[PDB]
Amino acid sequence: EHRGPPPEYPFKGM
Amino acid sequence: PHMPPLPPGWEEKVDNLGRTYYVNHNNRTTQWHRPSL
Repeated sequence: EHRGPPPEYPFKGM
Repeated sequence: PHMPPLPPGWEEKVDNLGRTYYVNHNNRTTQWHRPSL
């Protein structure tokens, strides 16, 4: 396990 | 052992703490676990 979820998807790329 | 290839649509990235994670550009999602074919 990891601290937190991973970074959010790079939505600005949409 | 070696790393099997990533499936289409997926990218491997490293976050600002040096942690590897995976980006699914078909789903617009991210996850820790490496995806498999």
